[PDB]
Amino acid sequence: SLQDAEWYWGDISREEVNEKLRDTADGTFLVRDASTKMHGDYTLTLRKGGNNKLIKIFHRDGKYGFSDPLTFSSVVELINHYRNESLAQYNPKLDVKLLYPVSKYQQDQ
Repeated sequence: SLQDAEWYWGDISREEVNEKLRDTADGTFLVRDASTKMHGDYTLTLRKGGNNKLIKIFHRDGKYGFSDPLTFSSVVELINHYRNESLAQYNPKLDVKLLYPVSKYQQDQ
C-alpha cells in the first residue's frame, strides 16, 4: 500500500513534482518526500490554480500529522481522510479538498 498509494512515488524532487502538477485544475494533489529529515518527513502538495500549495507531513511516535492534528497511524490514511473534506480545519486558508486525484499511473493510457 505505502510505496504505491497511486499519489506517492518513493523518492521525488520538488521541481519534478511541480512539473508533474503543471496545467492541472484546482483540488489536484500528490505526496512527495521532504528534502531533509530535519526539515520534515513528507510533503503534501496541493493545486489552487497555477499556485502550488505545500503542506508538511510530520512523523512522530508512529503518528503522522500536519500540526496539532497528529493522531494518524499511517501517512496513507492521513492523506485519505484529509481528502474526504477540506483542510480548512487545519489551516482556514486551505478551503479546498484533495478531491482531484490526478496522480494515477498512465498504464490505462
